[PDB]
Amino acid sequence: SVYAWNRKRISNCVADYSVLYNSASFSTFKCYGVSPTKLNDLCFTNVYA
Amino acid sequence: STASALGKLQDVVNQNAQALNTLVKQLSSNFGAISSVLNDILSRLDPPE
Repeated sequence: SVYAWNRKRISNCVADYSVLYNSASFSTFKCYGVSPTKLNDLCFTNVYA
Repeated sequence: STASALGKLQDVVNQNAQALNTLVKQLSSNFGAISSVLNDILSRLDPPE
């Protein structure tokens, strides 16, 4: 729901963001602190969705 | 026997060492940026920002 946004923790995985990048199914695809095409080079832990 | 007889020389050495130490420590300030390390911000964003 709008005021009860679902929260998910993602960790201990390998995921390709290029399949997310090239996909046109997303009307808005906008990042803030990371370049979308650099997401497969450096990496982090404890992803929140 | 008596120590602290050579004051001025020690003061000179301490002043120089302190200047170098604060100069080195200044390398760890964001100065208003997003990070204090340069390789990361190279490998985290696009040229425009």
